[PDB]
Amino acid sequence: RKKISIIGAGFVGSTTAHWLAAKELGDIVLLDIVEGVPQGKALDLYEASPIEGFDVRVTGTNNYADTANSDVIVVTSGAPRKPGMSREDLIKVNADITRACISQAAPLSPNAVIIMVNNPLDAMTYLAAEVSGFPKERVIGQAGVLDAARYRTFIAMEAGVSVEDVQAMLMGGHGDEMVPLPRFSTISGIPVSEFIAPDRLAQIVERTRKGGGEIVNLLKTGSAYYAPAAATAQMVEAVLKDKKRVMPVAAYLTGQYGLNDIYFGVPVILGAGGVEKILELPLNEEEMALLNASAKAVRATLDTLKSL
Amino acid sequence: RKKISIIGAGFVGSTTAHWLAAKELGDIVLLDIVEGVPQGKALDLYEASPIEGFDVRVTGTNNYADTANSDVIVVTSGAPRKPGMSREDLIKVNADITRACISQAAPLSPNAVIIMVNNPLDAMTYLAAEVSGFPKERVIGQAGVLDAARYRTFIAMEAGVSVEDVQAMLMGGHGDEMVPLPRFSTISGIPVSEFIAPDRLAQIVERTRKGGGEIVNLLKTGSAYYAPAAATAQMVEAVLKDKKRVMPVAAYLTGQYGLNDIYFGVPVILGAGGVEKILELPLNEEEMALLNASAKAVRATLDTLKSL
Amino acid sequence: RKKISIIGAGFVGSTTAHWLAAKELGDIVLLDIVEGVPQGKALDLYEASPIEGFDVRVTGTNNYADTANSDVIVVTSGAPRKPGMSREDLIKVNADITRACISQAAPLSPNAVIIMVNNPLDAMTYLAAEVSGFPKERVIGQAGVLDAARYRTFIAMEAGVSVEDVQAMLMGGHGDEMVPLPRFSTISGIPVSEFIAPDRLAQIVERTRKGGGEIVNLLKTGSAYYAPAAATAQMVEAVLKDKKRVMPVAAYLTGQYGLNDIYFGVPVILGAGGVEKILELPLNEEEMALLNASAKAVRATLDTLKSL
Amino acid sequence: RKKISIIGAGFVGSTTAHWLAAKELGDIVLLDIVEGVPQGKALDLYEASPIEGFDVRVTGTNNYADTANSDVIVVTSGAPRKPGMSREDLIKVNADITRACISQAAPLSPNAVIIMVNNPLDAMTYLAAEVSGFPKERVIGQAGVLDAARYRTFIAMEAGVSVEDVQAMLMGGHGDEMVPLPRFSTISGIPVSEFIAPDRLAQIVERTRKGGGEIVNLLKTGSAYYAPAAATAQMVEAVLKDKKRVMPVAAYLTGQYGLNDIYFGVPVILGAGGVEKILELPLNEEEMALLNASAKAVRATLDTLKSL
Ligand SMILES: NC(=O)c1ccc[n+]([C@@H]2O[C@H](COP(=O)([O-])OP(=O)(O)OC[C@H]3O[C@@H](n4cnc5c(N)ncnc54)[C@H](O)[C@@H]3O)[C@@H](O)[C@H]2O)c1
Ligand SMILES: NC(=O)c1ccc[n+]([C@@H]2O[C@H](COP(=O)([O-])OP(=O)(O)OC[C@H]3O[C@@H](n4cnc5c(N)ncnc54)[C@H](O)[C@@H]3O)[C@@H](O)[C@H]2O)c1
Ligand SMILES: NC(=O)c1ccc[n+]([C@@H]2O[C@H](COP(=O)([O-])OP(=O)(O)OC[C@H]3O[C@@H](n4cnc5c(N)ncnc54)[C@H](O)[C@@H]3O)[C@@H](O)[C@H]2O)c1
Ligand SMILES: NC(=O)c1ccc[n+]([C@@H]2O[C@H](COP(=O)([O-])OP(=O)(O)OC[C@H]3O[C@@H](n4cnc5c(N)ncnc54)[C@H](O)[C@@H]3O)[C@@H](O)[C@H]2O)c1
Ligand SMILES: O=C(O)/C=C\C(=O)O
Ligand SMILES: O=C(O)/C=C\C(=O)O
Ligand SMILES: O=C(O)/C=C\C(=O)O
Ligand SMILES: O=C(O)/C=C\C(=O)O
Repeated sequence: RKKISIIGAGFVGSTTAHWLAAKELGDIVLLDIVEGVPQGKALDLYEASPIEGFDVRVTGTNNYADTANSDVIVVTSGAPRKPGMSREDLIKVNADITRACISQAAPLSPNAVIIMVNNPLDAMTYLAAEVSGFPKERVIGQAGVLDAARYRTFIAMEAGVSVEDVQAMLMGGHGDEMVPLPRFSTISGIPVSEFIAPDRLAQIVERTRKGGGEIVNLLKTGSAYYAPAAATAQMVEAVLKDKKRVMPVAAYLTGQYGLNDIYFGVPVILGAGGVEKILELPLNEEEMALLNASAKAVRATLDTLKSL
Repeated sequence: RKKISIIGAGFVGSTTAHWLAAKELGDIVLLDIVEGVPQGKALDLYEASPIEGFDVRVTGTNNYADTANSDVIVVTSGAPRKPGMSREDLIKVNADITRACISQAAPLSPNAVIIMVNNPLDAMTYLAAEVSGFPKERVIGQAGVLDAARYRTFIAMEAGVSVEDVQAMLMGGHGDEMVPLPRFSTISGIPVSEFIAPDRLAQIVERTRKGGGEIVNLLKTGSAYYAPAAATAQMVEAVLKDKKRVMPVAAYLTGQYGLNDIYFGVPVILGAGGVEKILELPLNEEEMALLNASAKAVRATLDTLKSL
Repeated sequence: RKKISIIGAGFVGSTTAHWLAAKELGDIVLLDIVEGVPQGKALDLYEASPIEGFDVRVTGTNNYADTANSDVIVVTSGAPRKPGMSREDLIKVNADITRACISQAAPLSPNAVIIMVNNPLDAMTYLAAEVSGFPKERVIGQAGVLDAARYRTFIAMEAGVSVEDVQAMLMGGHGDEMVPLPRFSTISGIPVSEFIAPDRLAQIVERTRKGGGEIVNLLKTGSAYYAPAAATAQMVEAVLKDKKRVMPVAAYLTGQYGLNDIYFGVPVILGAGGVEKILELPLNEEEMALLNASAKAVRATLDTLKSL
Repeated sequence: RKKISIIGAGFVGSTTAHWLAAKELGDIVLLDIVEGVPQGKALDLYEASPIEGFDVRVTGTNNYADTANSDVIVVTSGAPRKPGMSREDLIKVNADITRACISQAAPLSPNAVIIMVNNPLDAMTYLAAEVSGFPKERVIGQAGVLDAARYRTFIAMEAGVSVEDVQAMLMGGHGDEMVPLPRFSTISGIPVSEFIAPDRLAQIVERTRKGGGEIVNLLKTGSAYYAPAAATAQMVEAVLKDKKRVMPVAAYLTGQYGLNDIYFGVPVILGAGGVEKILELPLNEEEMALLNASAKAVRATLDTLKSL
């Protein structure tokens, strides 16, 4: 069977194990720094297997040796934000955690595809690629799938249609300057502008950018995990099943969109080899302007990163 | 449980029972004019239930009384074409069969949504609405979902991407003058023209229009059933689960696109109440020209219909 | 669509919503007394729908009016236990909570099947039946499905076989005195005693009885929720899809197994009408002695309850 | 991705592809000797993928070279029987077909697990093992899963319970002499004898034995394929996902049940390595007498085979 290791067994990591288990994609290893917690969550989920009918070994551990030879490594060990904070405010604590986790896991699974989740996403993904030394196509960050999912959900709710018929591309860094692309969003191939008024669509674009913060303010003691885990699981599935999915993920740019040496949310074809192709869309002046402002925000986090 | 009756237990009807059973949407009644055949197919499929794990009663019958109080009626009793024929060539034989089936089933399930499949689709759907006297929104024809699925498949194959990320709208009568709409087709919200060259996309549009005939010429003894059944099942699912799907189905027009008193392949929101809304797309001159040529072909079949 | 209301949006409640949404069984209403929490978890789960592909309306609320006319009501509002604590220790606190919830929800959904989860399970289910005034067969408690799932997981691990081929019955109150039944345990119809030696099987039985405590000790801050939620969801599903599942649940007894006027873990047929029939197994002397011991335990908590 | 080759694109073969595609287990290659037929069914099934949402490459062919390096090979190229005919009557025709297929496919996929379906099952599986020269544990026949499924369906119908809670073992050759085992039949761990009276259970056992004939008489033009295909697919799945399923299949015996040098229906653990272990049930006098009768039947066909 395929092997998937999830580093960090908190809200997002455990929920990610849940989505993956139900899919019977492969055996799962939940690792954490806290003793007992990952073992308990993995056993609890494993005990659900006879009810749901999936044959997947789910095991909790505190030892990186158990993650050896994984096909995919998911990183969800970062600290989450609380109300009033930005994802960037977590960069110091999480840079340390990320370096720690990647330095230990990466060497044990040299052929794995690493999927970063820790925030600030784009910067943490860059760090992981550096600490691991893995081919850039095998180190990606999850962010766009979740952001576009929030957008797609708001459209479905607004238009009163099935979430199964809404598609949307969203680019940029996983933050406030995120760039949802209405012009690149459709319902069964039909432009969303044909279903929703411009002013209303504008409010949806804004709600999408502040979507993470909306949940943080509701939960008050933590951030989102159901959709984030689903998004991560979808990317894991893309790799394990070599589905060649077209989705936005933080990938390493070498000139696309006029950007070099940076991890940025861009449309890619994701498969068994990780990022198999970075797509270069014909954005207009307004879109490019928003994208550049996003690339600037991301570069800003990378500059903070290098000063740590 | 919900009840679904499938009139005509041949290739498309039985395959449709298969797709539906696996979804555990409701009990299924397979009716046919031939004795034994529907009973055998329904029992064979029912015996697969312990293996797959679905609890759905699947029963074969030769008596319309068994289809009483169905939530959805699927009609697949028409004769299929052989190599060298057009769907229109079946209108005489199938007009009789359709009238026969609808006159018997419709009265027994007054609250059902009828989904026609018999070819020529648009004309047979018009006939069914007339013979049944049901509210027009509850009498629809399956055709666009299948046509757009063939198109979406060719795009996925051509672009080398996941079929899960391809969306496409296709309009018109279910025939040679069918109108696939490249401008209304995307991959994760991105126009298909960004993935495929115009000349290649043109060949795909053509293959889509002649897609049914392609299979007929390969099988030689019959026509397609796997995709047609999937398409039909998806529409059944849309109604039973009130999913508000946006898909192209033959619906009754009263002025949309400048067309009145005709069943034509158009984009609709499909739910528990059947067609809950007919969408009017801003087609350009070239598209409207193709659509009108299609509306003309359909009107031609309706004129043949009235002379029977 | 069917409507499911979950009272108590904590670990089990929210996780049950997750399992339920993935099955697209109906719209879900997550209610809690803490403001924002349910709204946040519901929105988060909702935003995952475009990724997973399920059309389910998940709404969080602090108002019981929103639960009106539900097909099923799940009660997961009770306080969980902390390490070194027995489920019975929660009786006073959870009796007040359970009473408050049932009294506000029952009147608004008179035709609903109530599934209790709050511990001590058996006594809370009884309290629910008494507060709702509902037909006894429409007020049941989840416990046996979870306990049996743990038991099945253990034997699957021990024997090295698929969890899909392991079934087992388990009876009694949800506590240390529960009674797993090895004699009524099989692997593809074959007695488990053929796969696991008596000594090891005895250990598995003991682990099952202490299974809940095992998780609480590992997590230290709370109790299990992945399997507990999957169990609750399988019961909700049995009801909504009228599957006629044969499973152990807490049902009201009037003489079965020689027990009367008590909610106790017994095998039943679960369907749209709730408990449609209580099965009466031919237990031997060994098993009955265990069952009677468990009954005395449940009776004791019932005595504590009636005296609160 | 995993690769599955189906030799014989008829009713069972094509239907197996359908069940397999829906599970997204791997790419499927449908091979047939008749030109166009496999290509047509494959394309048709492929065109259904955008509707169902599975990324599976289904290719039809008339060239064995395309089956090279498959993980699993399904053999469904045998001629089916017509009413008033026994499965044994197909031995000469199907021996030539089976021989021709195996000799061309085996060499190209030396690491594959071969699953025989052609009737007479037991004798064809033996012939396959002898022609391929493969390890006996990697050449098995489908029969018991189907027979047991029918038996389980009947008891589910009779008892009025979910097909998900019914398990049963069945042994022996795939024919009139097959041996269902009521003693090794349970409903959620409870003996079926507790649900169905002896007289009725005896009728169910008889129906199971004649189950295949029942379908052939109803269809008149061919034999079953929905359950047969689901059975074959569950076995393919057990192998590809290394599930360790406990199921009856035709395996090579070297003394188990006192039988040697014969492929016979026995319970096994099925996983990535094929038959990983043959279970030896403690059968009583009644059961062994039946098993020995069945063994003599299979041996007889084996005698006919070796003398062809
Ligand atoms: N779209 C996205 O990219 C996205 C979405 C949601 C959350 N996130 C981010 O993901 C991270 C996880 O969020 P969460 O809510 O699951 O948090 P959490 O606090 O629930 O879980 C993090 C887990 O990591 C563990 N941990 C800490 N240091 C570790 C180390 N060195 N090694 C192994 N495990 C360690 C903790 O003990 C904890 O169980 C946060 O940084 C959050 O902001 C990103
Ligand atoms: N996209 C579409 O709309 C679409 C796709 C595929 C096929 N079709 C059409 O659907 C029909 C069915 O195709 P098929 O391949 O399943 O054909 P088929 O010949 O396999 O099956 C038709 C079944 O109808 C039964 N039948 C005939 N008269 C009947 C009557 N009066 N009452 C009840 N049953 C009766 C037959 O006995 C037969 O079993 C054809 O007309 C075909 O062209 C439409
Ligand atoms: N029967 C079983 O098999 C089983 C399995 C697991 C847990 N349980 C029990 O289920 C209960 C819930 O466990 P948990 O881990 O989810 O706990 P939790 O503390 O995470 O969640 C309980 C939720 O109830 C809410 N709540 C409290 N009073 C309320 C009221 N009056 N109305 C509405 N909501 C209210 C809280 O605010 C909280 O969100 C516990 O009593 C636990 O012991 C039973
Ligand atoms: N073991 C079971 O439980 C079970 C269940 C059902 C059917 N069967 C048996 O399975 C076989 C297939 O049944 P069916 O209903 O699908 O039959 P079918 O006639 O529909 O299909 C057989 C296919 O094999 C093809 N074929 C013939 N010779 C070939 C060769 N040399 N190479 C490649 N393809 C070749 C045919 O052209 C045809 O498409 C029969 O022998 C039947 O008795 C076994
Ligand atoms: O807002 C957060 O902190 C986490 C969810 C996200 O990254 O969108
Ligand atoms: O071509 C046919 O006759 C049937 C398939 C379709 O209607 O596309
Ligand atoms: O032990 C607990 O408190 C919860 C899980 C269970 O009831 O098994
Ligand atoms: O009876 C037949 O020929 C095929 C079905 C089976 O083998 O059961």
